Amino acid sequence: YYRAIKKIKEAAEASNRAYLTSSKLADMLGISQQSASRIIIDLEKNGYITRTVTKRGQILNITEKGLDVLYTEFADLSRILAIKNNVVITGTVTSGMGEGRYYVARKQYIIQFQEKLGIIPYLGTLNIKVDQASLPELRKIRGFRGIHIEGFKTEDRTFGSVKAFPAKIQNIPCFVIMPERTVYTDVIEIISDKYLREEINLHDGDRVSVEVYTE
Amino acid sequence: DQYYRAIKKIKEAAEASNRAYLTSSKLADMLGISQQSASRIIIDLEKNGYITRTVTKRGQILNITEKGLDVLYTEFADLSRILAIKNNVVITGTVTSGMGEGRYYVARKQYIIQFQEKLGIIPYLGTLNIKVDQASLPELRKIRGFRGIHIEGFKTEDRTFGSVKAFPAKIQNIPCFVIMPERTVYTDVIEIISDKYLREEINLHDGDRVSVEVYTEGH
DNA sequence: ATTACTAATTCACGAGTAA
DNA sequence: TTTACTCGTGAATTAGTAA
Ligand SMILES: Nc1ccn([C@@H]2O[C@H](COP(=O)(O)OP(=O)(O)OP(=O)(O)O)[C@@H](O)[C@H]2O)c(=O)n1
Ligand SMILES: Nc1ccn([C@@H]2O[C@H](COP(=O)(O)OP(=O)(O)OP(=O)(O)O)[C@@H](O)[C@H]2O)c(=O)n1
Ligand code: NA
Ligand code: NA
Repeated sequence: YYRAIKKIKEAAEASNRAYLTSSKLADMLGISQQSASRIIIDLEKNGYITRTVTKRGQILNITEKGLDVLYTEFADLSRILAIKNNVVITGTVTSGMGEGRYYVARKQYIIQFQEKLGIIPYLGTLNIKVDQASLPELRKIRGFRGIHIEGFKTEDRTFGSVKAFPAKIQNIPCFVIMPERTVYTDVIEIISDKYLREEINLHDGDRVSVEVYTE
Repeated sequence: DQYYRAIKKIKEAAEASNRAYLTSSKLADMLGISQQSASRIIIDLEKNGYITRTVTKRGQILNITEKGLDVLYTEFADLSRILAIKNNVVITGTVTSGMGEGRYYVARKQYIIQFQEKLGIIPYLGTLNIKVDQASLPELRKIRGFRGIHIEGFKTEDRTFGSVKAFPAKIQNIPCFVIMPERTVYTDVIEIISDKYLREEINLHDGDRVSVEVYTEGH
């Protein structure tokens, strides 16, 4: 489905919507009209686009899952060709229930954070709600593999594999952690051996910049 | 796209070396296909110039060619363009002298008119040759995947002159352009044009190492 | 115009196997 | 073990249409 999503995004230009016909997509791809029509139907069925289709053609909306196909390909090639592509994300500090402390305190995560990232972290995650204008940079980071943290099973629940990226928030070293199975939210989570709210005097609502190292 | 996927996987296995020791069934496992299909893909990649091989009863040594890498860098450049990810380039290399033929090519009226309209310059008649350092060859390949500024080719009673792509560039803070044929030629020599005579503008001697910044978007 | 169904066709895939 | 051939099968694609 990669080539068709690539061409729909190219047609969508700046935005993530394109007004197209199956014939236009077909000739963009070097395939028959009938195949392009089928490809559009399958992309919608599998959640890569949403669409409105009439006898006047189609409005195709690339979803976050559709875009992730392209950003994942870009990250694959960046990694395989050793092309540097670090990222800056800006967002705002938020608070929650204490979910991050529950996760980070798991013994099976802690051992891996030390073995793979070299830290014993503060038990928690600093949540950052990414600004709308930084969403393309969030999509780019989510494309990359980062440092693999193996998931595990306990008696109460199952914990998925996560990926870690070396990062800096106001020049404080830290790591962005996200599930390897991507879920499209605007919230990123940061761990560090420093308690970041104290280290850099953060409050809910403060805007911060996070540099993320994808290599 | 199946060739793209196979080239990508072979490069993934090869990493920086551009060489991967593989059996066809090992590549098949990597691609999720049959041993036979992978052996057929390997032969077709060879037939089409994407790899060269040493083949024995033990396995294969698969060498990705410049053309094979161009497939991957062209796909990278496509995504960089479509996703609007800024991916300019810094090249290092050494100044060389040639046979003095760049002067002839740049002086073709049909190019000159396009250099003036599209690049805003009447070039000095010649090209500054830079032999790119071995360490900068991956970045040279990155540049070649991008489209640059299209310069249309043309026909005379003599010969055909091929289309050219130009990239805005800077050499030691001097604005210039890198120009290369659109029908990609896998050479380690890049060619710079400018309205300035660069030998005098920045006292360039043969063998001098220089850094060239090449803009693959905008500019 | 279109979309997109069904049927024809083709050509890609992998089984079997020789060397 | 390999590489890599032939060839039967069917999944993928296109053509012919209907709406
Ligand atoms: N390296 C870290 C990790 C966490 N925190 C902060 O420490 C607290 C505890 O983290 P957590 O348990 O994750 O709390 P919340 O983020 O509020 O909860 P949630 O994950 O539910 O959003 C939070 O105030 C969080 O911002 C921090 O300052 N530095
Ligand atoms: N903007 C430019 C263009 C070219 N040159 C120099 O102008 C001379 C003539 O260029 P050219 O005819 O292209 O000669 P070579 O580069 O030596 O020959 P060739 O292109 O065949 O390799 C060369 O010394 C070249 O380095 C320069 O300094 N400034
Ligand atoms: Na948290
Ligand atoms: Na020259």
